[PDB]
Amino acid sequence: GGSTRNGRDSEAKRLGVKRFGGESVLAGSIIVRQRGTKFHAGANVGCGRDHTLFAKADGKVKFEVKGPKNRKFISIEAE
Amino acid sequence: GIREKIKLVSSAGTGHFYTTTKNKRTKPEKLELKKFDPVVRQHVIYKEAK
Amino acid sequence: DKKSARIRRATRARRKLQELGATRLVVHRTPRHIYAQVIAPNGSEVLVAASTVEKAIAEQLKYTGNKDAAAAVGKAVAERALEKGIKDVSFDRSGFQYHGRVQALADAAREAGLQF
Amino acid sequence: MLQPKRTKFRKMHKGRNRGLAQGTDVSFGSFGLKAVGRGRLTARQIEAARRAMTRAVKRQGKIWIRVFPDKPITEKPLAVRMGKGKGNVEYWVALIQPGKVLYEMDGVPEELAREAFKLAAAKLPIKTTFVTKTVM
Amino acid sequence: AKLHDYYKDEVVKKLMTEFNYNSVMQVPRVEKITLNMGVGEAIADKKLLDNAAADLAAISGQKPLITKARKSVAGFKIRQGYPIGCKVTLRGERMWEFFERLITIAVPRIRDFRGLSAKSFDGRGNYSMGVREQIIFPEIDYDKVDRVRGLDITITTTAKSDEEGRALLAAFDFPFRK
RNA sequence: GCCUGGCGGCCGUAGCGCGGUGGUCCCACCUGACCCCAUGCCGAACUCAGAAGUGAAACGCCGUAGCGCCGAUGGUAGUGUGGGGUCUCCCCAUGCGAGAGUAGGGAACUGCCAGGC
RNA sequence: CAACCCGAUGCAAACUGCGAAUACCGGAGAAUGUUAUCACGGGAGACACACGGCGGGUGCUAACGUCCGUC
RNA sequence: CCUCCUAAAGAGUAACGGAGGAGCACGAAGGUUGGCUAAUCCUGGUCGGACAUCAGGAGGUUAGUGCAAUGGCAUAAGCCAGCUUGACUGCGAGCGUGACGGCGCGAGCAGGUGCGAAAGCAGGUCAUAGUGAUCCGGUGGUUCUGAAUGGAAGGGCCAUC
Ligand SMILES: [Mg+2]
Ligand SMILES: [Mg+2]
Ligand SMILES: [Mg+2]
Ligand SMILES: [Mg+2]
Ligand SMILES: [Mg+2]
Ligand SMILES: [Mg+2]
Ligand SMILES: [Mg+2]
Repeated sequence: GGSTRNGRDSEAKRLGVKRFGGESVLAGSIIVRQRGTKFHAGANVGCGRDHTLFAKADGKVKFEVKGPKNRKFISIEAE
Repeated sequence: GIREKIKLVSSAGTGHFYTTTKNKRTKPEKLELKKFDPVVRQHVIYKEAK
Repeated sequence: DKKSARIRRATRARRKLQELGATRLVVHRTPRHIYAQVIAPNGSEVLVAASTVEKAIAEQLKYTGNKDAAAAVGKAVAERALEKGIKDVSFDRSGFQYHGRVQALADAAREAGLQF
Repeated sequence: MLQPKRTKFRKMHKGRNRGLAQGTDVSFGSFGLKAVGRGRLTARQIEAARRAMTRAVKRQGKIWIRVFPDKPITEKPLAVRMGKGKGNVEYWVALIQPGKVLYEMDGVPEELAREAFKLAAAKLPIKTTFVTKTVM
Repeated sequence: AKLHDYYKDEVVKKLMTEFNYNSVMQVPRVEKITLNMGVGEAIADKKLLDNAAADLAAISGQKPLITKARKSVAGFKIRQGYPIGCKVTLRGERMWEFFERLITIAVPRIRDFRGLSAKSFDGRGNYSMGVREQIIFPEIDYDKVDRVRGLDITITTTAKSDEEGRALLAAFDFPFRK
């Protein structure tokens, strides 16, 4: 009674954990809702509407911490 | 609802047009705002919006 | 604090600048003085500099911060940052309302030849 | 009566225990009851035991109850079908485990508290023991 | 700078020996009067506000700053906007010039004044007292004026203690009461 | 090398507090304000032309453990594989091994340019 | 008669200023494995599962109960 | 259809399990440029008291967020104002997520816009709900077709109800 329902999939997480093939624009992190769980940085950025961490130019993924008070900050150099 | 589907028209002699909605209930003033007209390939004034 | 204020104001562009990996030309200002120095993208090493504090300009000048007293420094920076082969840089008004002394030296260095 | 005056949710899950309580060494009195066993106190019990203590100490002495229910624990009516929505809350139990400081006495002789908690553990599912303040 | 000059001149040194301050750049100065005149009510009338405005703009040499509502959940009622007054701080020159029309033509232009408070002080050392009723001073047609008034006034000095806050003001012609 | 400014590194053992300390070099307040440019009021802020004044505030140093913060050794909790007891729990072999807390640490350490000595 | 706050003790699926084992994703390496792996195409059957172990919701940590995960 | 727990620290997973929301709202509540920063308490102040506005101090995302919840937000995603219509058109490297039908993210390219001195930002809103396939038709456009030929009806195509 009045108890049930539920959203659905909405994966939103790391799909390009650490270094990877890193194509012109994979994802490496689609953890929506977030902006601080994974901050836009490095050769890549994007951070689309749903905050999905873009991932520009091809290369390797990094996953840093640089910046006052934690602050993840995903960056991707060239591999 | 209360939001009618409004349609913006080009001031140009072309039939091209845009589409959206408006709250006529409180905005009985026909809207205009200028948009791109593919036909004339030039940004012009678009009108009609209850 | 007044200082702590300006900082955060420029902290923005000073981020979209680093991100752009572009070479910015900082322009610090003060009641009795005007500064300007071109720092590398890494923001660690400086490339050029021309401040009213330098006698080379302070003497031939009139009053450090006399507006055109800044413009002098403005072009001055351009001078150095040009023979060095440096050109085409982003201006970092650094929280300073681009309009007075900062406006000067800027368009000044701009007119001096700098590309921006 | 001895339950939380409020709570975010009316019904908590089932979960389970894993022995070794946290609050061990008495930090309020000089005696008290120890866990020594696993289990959960139906509160009403801890209250039924509390009365025993008093009705022995007579008066003189301060008592403590480091244990607390806080756990809902539902139940389903008599002749009622199965799985039709989590049953409604019935009582309130208190999850305890080995090494739990049930109660605490001080303002009374060690010979009293002793034969005071013995009348307490009387009404208790868990087998409790006696303890002292101890420097540590 | 009439009273202003008096400060640096007569005052200052007076405190420099009565407080034995090390540097002149310490002696508590006059840090702008604030004023306010919380029109409150407004809601229904609203006009009593614009009236209070001019009635305020009259006193202060500047322009009234009609305020809004912070809480918007006033016990009474009040919404987010709901105007309630007009602070209107003072500016150096006009400020001291106001410190003139006041203390010399304000408190003096009494109603039954027989001594000013000495506890209008604060912690850091800032006095602020409400006239309780606009003394009808140089206002639009003194008699041909709007129904009553009444407002507040805060000095807020650069003193570090109310104690020292006494020297200032008292160093001038602050009516007070002793 | 002493001190100061701009720009970064790293982002609490880099902070907070309490005390002392620094000057017309810089910085800071500070003077003036028709003006450029400003105030839902204000030359407060922003902005301009600049003395006279001063380190008071802010700030920069140095000292100081009261508060943050870093923090083991050891032990405890948990746990992957193999095995055993058994009431829902737990033990053993074996690798991994916290959190808290204890000893202790700790009053940042740095690079580029410039300016005073 | 008591909030708040100070110190001392606990509790949490929908608490977290901490935080594993571990699983997973990727990179490189040796050996082993009668390509185990991927794509495409011909033929399917199968979409009632049961128990035992471990983690659990529900149930009474009842049921040779029920519902997921996993072997 | 959306949010959280169950869910065992990647994704994903059941029940007549435990909880709460959506069927919209905004021409500004969008874009941009410029600027700002709370809640709460203490002290002092006309009418002002529990709390209207004013002043100072402590405090520090405990405020705020159009509407649930979770995540996020100070370089503010929060607040105010000027100017505006990028809530543009055509495309799209490359990815995520689905049995499929689909759905989502998207740098960059061409045309043209707006805001800014400029770097630059803008392809609707802090993000995730706010929704209906196909058919059959209706309306506008188009030298695509049109049954002897020229038209036309009708059909296609694009926009759309
Ligand atoms: Mg079937
Ligand atoms: Mg089946
Ligand atoms: Mg099954
Ligand atoms: Mg079965
Ligand atoms: Mg998961
Ligand atoms: Mg897992
Ligand atoms: Mg939103």
